Amino acid sequence: REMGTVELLTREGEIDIAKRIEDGINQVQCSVAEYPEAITYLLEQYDRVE
DNA sequence: ATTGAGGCTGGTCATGGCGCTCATAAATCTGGTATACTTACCCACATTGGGGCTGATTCTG
Repeated sequence: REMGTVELLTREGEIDIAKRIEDGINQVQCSVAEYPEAITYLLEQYDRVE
């Protein structure tokens, strides 16, 4: 019953949801790249690798 | 009742198979990713409790 309360998608809905996911991921990526501590941790990890 | 020897009490010198410990290594055990399209399973009794009536005392239009 709980599963059938919802209706399946189509190709257009799948494309729209994928686009929304990509947009959210891009926004999160921009927000986390806008900080310098990310670059600091990247450099520290690269130094540890080297 | 002594002093002359055997049997038996003290320690020598390694000795030798056994057991714990180190290290190698291939077999065994774990985590991980696959892109034509696949969308709702398969007997008979006795007792107590819950729900729908059934009046029967209280109030009503």
